[PDB]
Amino acid sequence: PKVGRLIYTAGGYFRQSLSYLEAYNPSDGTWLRLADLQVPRSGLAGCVVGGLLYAVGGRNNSPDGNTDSSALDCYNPMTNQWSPCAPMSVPRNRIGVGVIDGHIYAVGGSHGCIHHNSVERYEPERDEWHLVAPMLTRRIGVGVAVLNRLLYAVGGFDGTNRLNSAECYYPERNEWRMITAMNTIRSGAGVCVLHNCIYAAGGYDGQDQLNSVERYDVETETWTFVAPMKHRRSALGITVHQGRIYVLGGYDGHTFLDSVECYDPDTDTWSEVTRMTSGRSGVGVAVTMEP
Ligand SMILES: Cc1ccc([C@@H](NC(=O)[C@@H](F)c2ccc(Cl)cc2)[C@@H](C)C(=O)O)cc1OCC(C)(C)C#N
Repeated sequence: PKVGRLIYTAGGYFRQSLSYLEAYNPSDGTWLRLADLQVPRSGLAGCVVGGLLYAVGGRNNSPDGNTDSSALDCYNPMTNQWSPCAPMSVPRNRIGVGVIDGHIYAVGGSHGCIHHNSVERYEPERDEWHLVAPMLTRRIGVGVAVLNRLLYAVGGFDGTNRLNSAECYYPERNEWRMITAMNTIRSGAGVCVLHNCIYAAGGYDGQDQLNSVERYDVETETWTFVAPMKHRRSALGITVHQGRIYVLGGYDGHTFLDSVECYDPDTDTWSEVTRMTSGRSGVGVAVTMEP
């Protein structure tokens, strides 16, 4: 842990794709409004490498069109500016991303009616992307997280069925292997890592948005439900900060939520902690130092 670290929410969707970049400070309850993305995007992912925030993929649903994004953009909190980076090989909307040893893995997502099982890896110093082994399953709305330098792709939608399946990427073998399937089918879940487990919170089972939350213990290979969130949500933002899980916004079939809930694993409870400045879903979230 270190002092100064904010939860950054980029992009999102409410009626159309959004360009907002806003940062929450758990220490004081405040929100900062920062530089807008150069292009509005929903269905993107956020991550951090080297103190810099990256916005990856997504789609621009605007009045004039609906364009899937191959973009990678980098925000520097020291300048409050976005800078374009090299684009991915293919547009990826409803993407999932994970960082291993300073490299960004872009996983799955859609391009029109195409559902991608393809995965590619970004090298920041070289500003280059290269394809890695594809997943065993095509997954859009996929949740991705990294634990112990292994990358997990959880749930999603293959174009016909929402999935309870999950798989793991072993970088030294450039190989994907299926792990135990979740107890619940989830597309658009928030996926993150806390302690020695991969959590999957919320999402959509094709009928309902979910409030259940389950975690995969990488040693025992089981999925166990924990306490459910107060509010059902899908297409939520998620991150971990100071040993707690934060879920931001999402859609529950009636409202684009502004609710932010925080999970304490020691008490197995969720608390409501703040509200976003407006309700939105399909955002990209990550933590880095304050600007
Ligand atoms: C980021 C994201 C991930 C997963 C999904 C999945 N749908 C949901 O999760 C619905 F529960 C839902 C329905 C309506 C909304 Cl508005 C949100 C979610 C989608 C793959 C599926 O299984 O069909 C949508 C997503 O983004 C939709 C968008 C851009 C409109 C937003 N946000």
